[PDB]
Amino acid sequence: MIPAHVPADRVVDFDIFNPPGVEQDYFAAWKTLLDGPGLVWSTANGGHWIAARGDVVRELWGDAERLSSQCLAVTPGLGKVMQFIPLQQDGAEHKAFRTPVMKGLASRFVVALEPKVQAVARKLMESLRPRGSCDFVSDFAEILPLNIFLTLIDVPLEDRPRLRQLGVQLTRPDGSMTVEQLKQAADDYLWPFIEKRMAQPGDDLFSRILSEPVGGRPWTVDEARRMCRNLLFGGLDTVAAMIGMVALHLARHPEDQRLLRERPDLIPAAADELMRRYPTVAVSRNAVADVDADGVTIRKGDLVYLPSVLHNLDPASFEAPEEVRFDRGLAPIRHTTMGVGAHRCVGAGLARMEVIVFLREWLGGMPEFALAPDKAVTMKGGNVGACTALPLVWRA
Ligand code: HEM
Ligand SMILES: C[C@@H](O)CC[C@@H](C)O
Repeated sequence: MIPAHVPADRVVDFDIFNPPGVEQDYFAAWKTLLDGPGLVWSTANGGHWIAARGDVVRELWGDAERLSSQCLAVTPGLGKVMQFIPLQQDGAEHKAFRTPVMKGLASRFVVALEPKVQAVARKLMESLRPRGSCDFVSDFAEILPLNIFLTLIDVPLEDRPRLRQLGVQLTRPDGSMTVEQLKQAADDYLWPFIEKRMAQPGDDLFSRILSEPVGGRPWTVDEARRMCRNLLFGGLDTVAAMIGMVALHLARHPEDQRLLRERPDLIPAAADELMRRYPTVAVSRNAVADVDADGVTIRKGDLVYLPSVLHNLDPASFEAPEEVRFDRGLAPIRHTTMGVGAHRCVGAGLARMEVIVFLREWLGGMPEFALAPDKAVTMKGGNVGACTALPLVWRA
């Protein structure tokens, strides 16, 4: 049934977990909403708003005061279990915890990690090259972010195979494993690292965040658990999705493979343009004050779902948004791939470096590649949309 403050003409049944046609094209599936009202109420998933036009997505995402990050998701209970830091915090509390995390991920540290992260991408590329084909999502995209994670926290080289296998439960969620079991599995995986780095700080990512104060006092052990869980989960599916979309683009645009092999100096600019072009992250908020938007009122307690694709790819917000082009002069902060305002991805710098290093190694090390002739590209929806299969072929 429809709440009184929701006009009948704003009602849709859009399921954010499986948008119609999402398996063929995630972007086209979401863009169907640009043909309707800029703020719609879906009856699916318990009933919630969906921001459905660029200016609305952008405005509501940035309103951290009236639209709280506490809820995490439209699925009940998920946020209550995960308690991510800083992702789910508001206001002064959020600022106090974000501060040391952002310090940990600053550009100087990202730049210092570039050679190690490049070596990880190169090693993985070289393991696949002799085959002449791969299932890129399962053989590369879903493998790289966990390998990078182990590098970021500097695990001993000899523990990597064990730690890589332990990690597979978390990079590729299965079921029936409940949210509580997944939280517990993540914590148990992370605990030995945290214990070591809080006792004996090194110079890795965890050590550097955990040796900083929060609001002038030490991290508690539970806050460390919550923050570390956020760092692990925040960099896994998002990076896998983006790397897959970048590879899919190149496979479909042999002219861009040729361009970036001829002009490797265009890789950074191509990484920024591809990140703008293929956003797949959507977020939830819960209203803590009434919010007027697009001629309706989101009431306290209502949930709001915000798809970044409907800012970046809305022709009303950006000109010819589906063209990959180099004359936009657009700082990455001006689009919504990494979010907006107070909660904007702390890993934004690191993600850009990972995509650049991927392009350098894949293009530099691989011959010309293409989609397989008889297998399809499939995608999925949910909060982080992604390729589920990407079959590539090349002459080895
Ligand atoms: C392609 C890569 C990535 C994309 C597209 C992405 C996207 C996003 C977006 C949209 C947000 C804002 C969420 C919101 O407003 O509720 C965010 C926040 C965040 N991301 Fe990322 N991210 C990526 C990579 C990473 C990496 C590599 C890490 C860390 C290893 C990371 C960790 C975080 C954390 C901790 C937050 C919470 C920041 C806060 O609440 O203040 N992300 N990310
Ligand atoms: C929880 C989901 O909607 C967003 C998670 C990204 C921001 O890491």
